[PDB]
Amino acid sequence: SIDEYKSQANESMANAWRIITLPNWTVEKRGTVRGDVVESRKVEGFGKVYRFTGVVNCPARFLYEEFKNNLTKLPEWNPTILKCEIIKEIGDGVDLSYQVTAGGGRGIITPRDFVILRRTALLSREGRVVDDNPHGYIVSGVSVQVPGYPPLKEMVRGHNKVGCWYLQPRTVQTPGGKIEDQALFQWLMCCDLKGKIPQFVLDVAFATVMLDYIVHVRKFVAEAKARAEI
Repeated sequence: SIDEYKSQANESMANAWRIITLPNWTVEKRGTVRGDVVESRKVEGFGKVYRFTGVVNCPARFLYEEFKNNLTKLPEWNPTILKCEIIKEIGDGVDLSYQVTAGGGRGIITPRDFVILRRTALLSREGRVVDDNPHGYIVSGVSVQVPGYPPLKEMVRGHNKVGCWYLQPRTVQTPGGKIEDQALFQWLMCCDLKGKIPQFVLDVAFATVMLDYIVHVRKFVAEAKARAEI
């Protein structure tokens, strides 16, 4: 039934918004760009969740549209994304997707495929879905079993317990006096790694996988600004 999936995605978006806005994180790794940090925390009945925080020089809305509507275009500008299909679109910004990723953590996170149920909504500062003027833009994700899209014997089927892109609009003033649209880019990740790989190893790998990803996001943004798309 469709509604079993609609409920799973709304529940997943709320879990993600609530988690990503929780206080008191543990800094795992810092990034090259001032402000970039991958933090972590223990979350009841999830485990050790991870969060990248960083500032992106583009309207939050624009990044939101790219994730929502151009998911299949991700492999073109992000080499860590091998494949991106939209399996089904099921209403209220909800959809199923099949994603294939490449290796990370210099050999720890092997190439994995994913069956993702997403929720796409504009959230208020209270976490209610609004139609305009939002505190942030959410693109949630959670792994689901979809018949016809089973695990391949030749690839690890990864499991996203909870995740999201949480993008907050930020109009800043530049050194040259100009007023411009920017975005607070937050990324939640709770990927269960099958087997018993000791936690200190995973902390380095997940943090690396995240900091590596943001290099391409900024390349996508810089190019989009040059083609005056933003």
